[PDB]
Amino acid sequence: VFRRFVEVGRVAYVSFGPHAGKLVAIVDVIDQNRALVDGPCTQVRRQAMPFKCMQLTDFILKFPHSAHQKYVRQAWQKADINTKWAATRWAKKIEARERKAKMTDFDRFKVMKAKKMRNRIIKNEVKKLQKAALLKASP
Amino acid sequence: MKTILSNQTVDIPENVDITLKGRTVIVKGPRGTLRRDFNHINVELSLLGKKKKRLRVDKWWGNRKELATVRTICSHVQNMIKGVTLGFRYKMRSVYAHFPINVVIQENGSLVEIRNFLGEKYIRRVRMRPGVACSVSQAQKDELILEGNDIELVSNSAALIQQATTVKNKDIRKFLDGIYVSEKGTVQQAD
Amino acid sequence: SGRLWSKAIFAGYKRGLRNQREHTALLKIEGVYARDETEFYLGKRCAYVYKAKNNTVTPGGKPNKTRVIWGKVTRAHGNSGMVRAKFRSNLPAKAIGHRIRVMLYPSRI
Amino acid sequence: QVLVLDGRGHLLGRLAAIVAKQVLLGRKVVVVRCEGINISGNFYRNKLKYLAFLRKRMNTNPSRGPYHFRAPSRIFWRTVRGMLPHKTKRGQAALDRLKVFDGIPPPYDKKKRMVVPAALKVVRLKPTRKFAYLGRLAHEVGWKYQAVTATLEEKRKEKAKIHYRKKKQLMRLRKQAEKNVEKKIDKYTEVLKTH
Amino acid sequence: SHRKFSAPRHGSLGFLPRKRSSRHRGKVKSFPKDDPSKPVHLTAFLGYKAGMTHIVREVDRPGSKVNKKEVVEAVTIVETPPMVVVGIVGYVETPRGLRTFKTVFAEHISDECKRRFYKNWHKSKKKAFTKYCKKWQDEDGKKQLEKDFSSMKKYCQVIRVIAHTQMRLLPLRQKKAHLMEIQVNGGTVAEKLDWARERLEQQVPVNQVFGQDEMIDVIGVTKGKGYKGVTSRWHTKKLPRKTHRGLRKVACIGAWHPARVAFSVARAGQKGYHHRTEINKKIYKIGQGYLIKDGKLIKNNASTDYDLSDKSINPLGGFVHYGEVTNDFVMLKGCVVGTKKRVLTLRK
RNA sequence: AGAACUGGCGCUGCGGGAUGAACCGAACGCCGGGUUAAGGCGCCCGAUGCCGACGCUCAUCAGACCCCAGAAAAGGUGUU
RNA sequence: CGUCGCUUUUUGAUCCUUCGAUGUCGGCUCUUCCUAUCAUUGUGAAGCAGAAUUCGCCAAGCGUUGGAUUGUUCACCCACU
RNA sequence: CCAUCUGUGGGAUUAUGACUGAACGCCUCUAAGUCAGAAUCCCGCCCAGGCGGAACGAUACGGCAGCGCCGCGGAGCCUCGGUUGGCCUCGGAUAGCCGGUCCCCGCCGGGGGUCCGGUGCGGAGUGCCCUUCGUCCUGGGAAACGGGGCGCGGCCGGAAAGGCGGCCGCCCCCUCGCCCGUCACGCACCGCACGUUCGUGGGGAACCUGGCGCUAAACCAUUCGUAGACGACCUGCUUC
Repeated sequence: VFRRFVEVGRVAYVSFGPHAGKLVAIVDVIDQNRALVDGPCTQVRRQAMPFKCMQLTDFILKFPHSAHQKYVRQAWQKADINTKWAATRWAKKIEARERKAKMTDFDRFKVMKAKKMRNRIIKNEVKKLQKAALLKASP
Repeated sequence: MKTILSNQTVDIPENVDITLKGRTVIVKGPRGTLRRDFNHINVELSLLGKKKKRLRVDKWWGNRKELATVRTICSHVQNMIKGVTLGFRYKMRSVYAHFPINVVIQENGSLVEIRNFLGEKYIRRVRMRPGVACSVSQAQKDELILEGNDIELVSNSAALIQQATTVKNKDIRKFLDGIYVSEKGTVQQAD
Repeated sequence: SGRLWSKAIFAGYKRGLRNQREHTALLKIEGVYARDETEFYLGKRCAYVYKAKNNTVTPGGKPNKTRVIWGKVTRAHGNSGMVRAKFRSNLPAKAIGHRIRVMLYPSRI
Repeated sequence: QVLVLDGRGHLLGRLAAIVAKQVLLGRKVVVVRCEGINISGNFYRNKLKYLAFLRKRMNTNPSRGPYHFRAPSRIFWRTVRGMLPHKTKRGQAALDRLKVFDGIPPPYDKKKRMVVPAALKVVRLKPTRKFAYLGRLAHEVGWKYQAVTATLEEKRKEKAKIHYRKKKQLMRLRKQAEKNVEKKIDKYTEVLKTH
Repeated sequence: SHRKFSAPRHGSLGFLPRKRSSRHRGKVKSFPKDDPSKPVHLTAFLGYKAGMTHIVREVDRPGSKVNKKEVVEAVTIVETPPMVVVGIVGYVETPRGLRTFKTVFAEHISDECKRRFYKNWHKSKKKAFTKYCKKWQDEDGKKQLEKDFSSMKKYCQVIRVIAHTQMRLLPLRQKKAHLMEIQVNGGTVAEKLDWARERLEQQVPVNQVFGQDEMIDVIGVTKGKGYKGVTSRWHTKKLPRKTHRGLRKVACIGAWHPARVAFSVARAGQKGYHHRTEINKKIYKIGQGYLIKDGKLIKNNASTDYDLSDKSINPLGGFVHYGEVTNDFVMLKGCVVGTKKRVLTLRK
């Protein structure tokens, strides 16, 4: 229970506001519900953000207490956050959730004519499992 | 004030082992087992460490009034660890006037029938909480020994004899009857 | 074959609290729930299809028992994104809640 | 067509504020298992302002007058009766589209109930403040049908657990049946385009 | 204001809608709710009152100034012929109370049974149940009839019994059987319905339900007295003789500002013919009516072991406005609701 | 009950104060579009269905918006 | 000695409504409500030994009479309770 | 009450008394959590049953019709509303979910290690029908259940308001019931709205039209008096 926290040096996804989608690194907390975060390699600069604006990750970092952009830019790219952010199963979701938004109308016809194929391939093959387990117990 | 975290830790002796469903505290000791789910209090229970068994209760954002109750978890755990190994023995002495207070026990230490109380011709059958037992106190006059595992099943039942023996429509500064709790000990001594 | 109109109920008249102004309805189309995203529907030509006793219809087809009251979206309304609209008649006040038909005409995008 | 609201965990007025607006727009909303409706504040307070509600009674004869309904379907139904303009015909026909059912009927137990996260006890109250059930304040006042209402729920939750076991019994195949490598192409077009 | 001398309310507001009751038979409002441990037995029963006598018994009650002295008590006798169980009615229970699940009636039904289904037995073709007694003979409709018992056993829970009175065995003119519908408080619903399919259209005597000196309840419709006024209905006091326009009335029927007559005020209407339930009536004796062969005839009712006479409970000259009892009876103690010749149900 | 300075009802509707002579806005030909005032924006009821900001607050008699519609001294190891 | 309120069951102050009429004292008859409770139930406190009393708490479910003189309201008295 | 008879129990709790127990290293009836608790309040019992719902019975031939169901076309008349459906876990919130050997449940599942995923992708911000324009020539992938349905017949399944849900076996029938390519054809009505679907909707009345069926009650009049202001109610009228 509570398997991750906030911490001096925690990568935090930002849900909404003017900085939606970008990652920030929690550097220092101020008072009960706000922080002092930054992201060097993701185009969002050092400022204060609320905690109900952001969204925790599983990426701890190793900072000093409230150091400059010079020493956050190191540990951001030394950890290779962006690759590790991309090839996890939570930026394959938000990217595919916006892959459906820019899915064009000709593309949906390529989807619908190809979705209704494989869902028939599975059905005449899940029936082949609906028959090889009844035949276990005909007697 | 809204403090970040308030916590107390709970040692567990090696002869007993607490496992938890969540906020349900399954305590399995030598003489019995017992359990208390805590869904009213919204605190996390984290046992930790092999071979040592430290239980750690910690409430992150409680208001003075919910920082108050994190001790009430761990003080209610140490009355199971102390209660599943020792178990609570309560001893009450009947202070009787000119009319002696008679008492018998019928159903295996569970039904206490209290007659000749203050000359009254009425019998008081005060059945007990499920899990406790009585005793006719050996080698001591007119005493009544209550045993069990959970202290709030013992003492609640043990209060139902002090409370049921009430001198009504009289004086209570004089007229002192009733079977008052006089000794709150355990089953195993010095352990 | 296939529906070519976004669904829309008729929600009320453009009122204060006591008096109502009959001259412009206000709608609630199915799908928008914020003023920031109703900009597609401004100017779209909307129609109230209903039934009555005789026939009177427009195309090559023979008249049957349907008649309509045309109209267009005027502007937005409120933060929650509903839409007021000014028909070339006034709504019969029976249509409260029953749907109208917001078409795909006036399509800029 | 019809929407089937579940009733457990919801607050009373926070639900019926939503329900009374979605019924003046022309839909049919069916509130199902309104027995388990939470209500705010501790239990003894909500009991008093429903016990003290029972003395609202016209003095010359009460057969005419304030019809105190006691079943917790008609408790919630009287709340929407307050928040609708039911004297007009525009509001009489906003109670023709509401049918709050006590427990779960056979028309609707093989439907999929919906929940509203704007009226839930989970979302809305701070977790350190007390609540009260519409279950046991309606039974405590008059509604003598608490036993035979919970008795029918375990006959519903018996034929549901065997259905939920057998839907995942059906569902366990279509992850393992999908295992065949024969249909490879029709997944280029969907992993690219929101599988 | 503030009446200066307090009184209690004349009449009671729990019996408030003083109505001509919409029924002539006493409807049991609530049967005794059963445990499934006790054996398979009924609750309520029919009987007609005939008249009253009194009694002399030797009381036994140590603690009073009464003990072991002869004590007269007013009794009332109620004639009960044996029934015939006809229908089996099964009730399922809902979140809206009970619900009649479905019924099964007996195979062949008797003559005064069919007389309740008409409002004119003379004119009518007597054609009730002629197409329902043809589901027992056919094996086409038989298996869908016993289909209606194994489903009755599976779903519904508080089944009951339809019976009625035998009207050839009474001195009345009435001849319609007062059909009733009474509950079996037996063991489990297995044993509850297993006891009834064996015994459709067989009789039920009164000494099979009731035990003597067990104290029971009577349900009946009161003596119909007419359209009576206030001093005879709510027993409000007569005004003194000098009163203009009227003596036998309530005077002030309410204050000013509640501009509206309360229900609580006493006023005139239809006294009598209400529905009531008398509680706690002990049965003094169960009688057996006109026994069979050996001797020309035997009366031998009301022949107590301290009297030893050839007597019977028909008083000398027959019962007034009833006739002459030939059958089983039940003698209750005290006053029992109704005219003579009126259906009044007994109940455990 | 009686006076002084100004305004208003009296002669005056209209939006608001749930309703209201005088209160806050604003004073009127007949209407189409636009915008606001005092006011408000869970549902009656047009409008917060904003991913509003920071706190205070448990009432077994909660509180809730000028005039305006029921209250004081004194007291509380309630709690800030 | 002070001092702060409540209630409209007393009287008073005021004249708002009713002078092309709201029939104005008491009693009898009768219903309902109030609680600031005389008795009753469940408790607490006593300068409560018991008994008899007094002050407080939840409380309007239930009761709160018969009589002499008076037009009486009020009074006072006998008597049960 | 000038004689007689009968009048009944449960639940949450108020006041108050406690228990465990912090806040406050001790104490505490309270802050979380528990217990006893009454003429109170609610309900039983009792009285009335609603612009409320069940269950069952009977359903109009005679000298003549007639009236139901199942399969029937055909037109008129009225009411209007909708343009695809989700066929179901339980619940948790300081957590829940999926997959899983072993022991315990009449040869399947309740109980623990173990393996996943978690701002929920085994995602109603989703899911499957699906936007299938019709049809032919003509190739490839997918396809051994064929699918419309007067079927024909069996079965058991779902009582809280079941008004539905499957299986198996036979039957006039099809091997074109999907996706991708080849070949063109159909009102191409010449820019234009009330388009497309539920739907051979729902309500009432006639005529030619097929089969299976059914052949009664209410109220008046009369009588009763268990009732009565009148109504209503209680009852009776067999060729014994």
